[PDB]
Parts: sequence; structure tokens; C-alpha cells
Amino acid sequence: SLELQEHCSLKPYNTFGIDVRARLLAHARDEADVREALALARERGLPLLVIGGGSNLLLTRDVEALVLRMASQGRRIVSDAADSVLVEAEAGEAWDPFVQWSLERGLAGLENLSLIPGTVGAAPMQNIGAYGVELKDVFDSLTALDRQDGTLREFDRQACRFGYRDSLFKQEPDRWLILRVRLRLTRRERLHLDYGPVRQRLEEEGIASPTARDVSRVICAIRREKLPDPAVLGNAGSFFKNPLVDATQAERLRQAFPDLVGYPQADGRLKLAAGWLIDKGGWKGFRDGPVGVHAQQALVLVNHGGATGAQVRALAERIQEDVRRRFGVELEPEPNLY
Ligand SMILES: Cc1cc2nc3c(=O)[nH]c(=O)nc-3n(C[C@H](O)[C@H](O)[C@H](O)COP(=O)(O)OP(=O)(O)OC[C@H]3O[C@@H](n4cnc5c(N)ncnc54)[C@H](O)[C@@H]3O)c2cc1C
Ligand SMILES: NC(=O)c1ccc[n+]([C@@H]2O[C@H](COP(=O)([O-])OP(=O)(O)OC[C@H]3O[C@@H](n4cnc5c(N)ncnc54)[C@H](OP(=O)(O)O)[C@@H]3O)[C@@H](O)[C@H]2O)c1
Ligand SMILES: [K+]
Repeated sequence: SLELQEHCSLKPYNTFGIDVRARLLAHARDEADVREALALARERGLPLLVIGGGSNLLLTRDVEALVLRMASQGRRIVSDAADSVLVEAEAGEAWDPFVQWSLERGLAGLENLSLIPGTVGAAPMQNIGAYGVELKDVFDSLTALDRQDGTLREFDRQACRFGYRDSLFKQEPDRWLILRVRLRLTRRERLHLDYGPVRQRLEEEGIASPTARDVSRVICAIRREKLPDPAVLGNAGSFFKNPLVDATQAERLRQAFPDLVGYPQADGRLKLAAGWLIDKGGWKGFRDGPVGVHAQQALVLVNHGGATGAQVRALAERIQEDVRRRFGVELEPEPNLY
């Protein structure tokens, strides 16, 4: 209540840098804050919109809701037994510093997820992943507040129903509010060097026997080189999920498009590079007034300054239609659209 803010600009709180207003904005620092905000949204008859760092979020209009910013803090080692180490972070912790924190303690598991923006609390929503690692690979459990009952529930790995950019919380939106997250990491050496550029850079810098810290630094360097920093150019990273198609459609697509970029899955279905499909549409480097497509990262929609969220969405809708027509493939956006 001391930090509660009315008719307040959300621009500092979304990486896209869209300027719309929140009816109320609350900065929750603990569970007691979260319950006060829930209760107040009830008192006022308002929806509640939860945000972390607003790095996977597209705001398209004034938010007639209580916006609840998760600013809880807290990082600890729960349990440290026989090289297996279980760690806990409060939802409001910044993801990348939590990763550096883990690595500096000699824990391996998160290095591939270095430098991803946002918070710990949002990380399970889309099962964050990069460089062949996903949160689910190290996920032990979380504690979530049931917004139907006001009761707490613990979610173990299976219960979250993790998938590619997916979870129970994305499927049943607006129900669970994640308070904290427990991950199981290791003290023994682990390297997931699946993606060639990581492997390649490590060899160029002459590290034949790398540690999880070396990988993290390499990953940070590649990411810095190639991803637009939101500070320069507002964005929410990859705007679309990579679609999965069956071998039927995959065969038919390949005949029509031999240069097609795809990764066949253990199930045998094919994951297409969304970026390739979009590039083939000619969208790369496109710009219409304040919105555009980045010139090297075809998945990244950008704000050159002053974009409305509606303009961003109109652009994404044009790209989706172009890809449906060209390839018969549906692209799903990744950022949550309000
Ligand atoms: C430059 C850049 C690079 C990125 N790279 C990656 C990447 O490599 N991999 C990747 O997976 N993502 C990436 N992202 C996307 C984003 O950083 C992650 O998905 C991140 O987890 C979102 O966290 P956030 O706290 O900003 O969530 P927000 O954007 O604040 O919100 C995310 C969704 O979760 C909900 N939500 C947030 N917090 C909670 C909570 N505590 N409880 C319940 N619901 C909640 C929100 O309502 C919203 O629906 C990138 C984004 C940017 C800008
Ligand atoms: N979600 C986001 O907002 C966001 C933003 C920036 C970067 N990233 C992630 O960071 C990594 C680097 O991103 P990037 O855009 O530069 O893509 P990249 O590394 O240039 O790879 C391009 C595309 O090919 C896939 N790919 C590449 N090597 C692969 C392999 N060995 N096995 C399976 N698939 C492979 C990636 O899928 P995946 O994306 O399925 O890994 C991605 O769709 C990727 O994992 C990407 O997801 C995500
Ligand atoms: K994204």
C-alpha cells in the first residue's frame, strides 16, 4: 500500500517500452503484499495482471486492472547433498543475476540460460530455454498461490506440464501466481554444448576443457553480439514460437522448399526455424514507422521509438498471414499479449 501507484505509466516495466497506463500498479515484495493486491483488485472489481520484468509481454492498450509487479527477493541453497544441490529463488529475483549467483557457487545447470531477461517467477511460464537447455531440465518444484481459493499449492516437475515454450500456467492462465521456484543443480561438471556456435567459439578461444562458467561467458558474449538490447531498441526477444509440423507436412514443405531449416524431433516431427520462414517472406530489416523487424534476427519485432502495442500487433499479424499463405504454417506469438 505504501508503494501502490494509480494511473501510472507502464513504460519502465516492459522491455518493448510501450507506454500505456495501469489503473493501479502494485509492487509486491512478499506473499503478504500479493494477498493485499488480490484482495484490493477484488474490492475494486478489477482484473489482476501479473508482471515480472515485462520482457515477454506486449501491452496494447491502457490496462484496466491492478498490475502486480513481483518484486520479491530471496535466493538460498535449500539442500546440498552428494553433489546434488537444490536452490530456491523468490519470484521477483532477476534471472540473470540468479544464474551468476548459482555459477559463482560452483553449481552447474543454468549456464546455457545466461543473460535471458526477466524474473525467476516468470521462468516456468514459458519453460525458458536457450542453447538446447530448458528450465524443465533442472526443475524441481515451485510454490504457487491459487487465485481461486487463495491457497498455496506445490508443483513438482510433472505437474507443471512443461513443453516447448509451454507450461500448465500458460494453458490455464490467470489462475496461478508463482511465489518461488526450486531448481536442482549439480557440483559436478556438466556441459551441454549442443549448439555449434557455442562449441565453435569455445574452440576458437582455445578452451579444450571448459567449465560451466566458460560456457556462460561464451553464451553471454554471443547473446550480446547478436540480440538487440531493449535499451537501444525495445523488444521482447523472439516474437514467435518455432512451429512443429508432422513428417507429412515436412515432406511436402521440403519439396516446395529444399533450403528449409528444420530440426527433426525424437518424436520424428519437425521443428522449423521461424526465423527462416520470416526471412523468406522478406521481413528482415523491415520498418514501418515506429515498428519493425530486426535486420539480422528475423524473429525479433522492434520498437524504434514511440510504438503503440497495436502497431506491433498489426505488424505481427501481417507476418503471420504472410507465412500462412507462403508455407501453410501457423505462427504463434510467444509474448503474452494483453
Ligand atoms: C532480449 C531478450 C532475450 C530473450 N531471450 C529469451 C530466451 O533465450 N529464452 C526465453 O525463453 N525467453 C527469452 N526472452 C523472453 C523473456 O525474457 C522470458 O520469457 C522471461 O522469463 C520473461 O520474464 P518476465 O519476468 O519479464 O515475465 P513478464 O514479461 O513480466 O511476463 C511473462 C508472462 O508471465 C506472467 N507472469 C510473470 N510473472 C509471473 C509470476 N510470478 N506468476 C505468475 N505469472 C507471472 C505474466 O503475466 C506474463 O503473462 C527474452 C526476452 C528479451 C527481451
Ligand atoms: N525466446 C526468445 O525470446 C529468445 C531470444 C533470443 C534467443 N533465444 C534463444 O537463444 C538461442 C539462440 O537464438 P538465435 O535466435 O541466435 O538462434 P540460433 O542460435 O541462430 O538458432 C536458430 C534457430 O535454429 C534452432 N537451432 C539452432 N541450432 C540448433 C540445434 N543444434 N538443435 C536444435 N535446434 C537448433 C533454434 O531453436 P530454439 O530457439 O528452439 O533453440 C533456433 O530456432 C536459441 O536457443 C533461441 O531459442 C530465444
Ligand atoms: K520472447
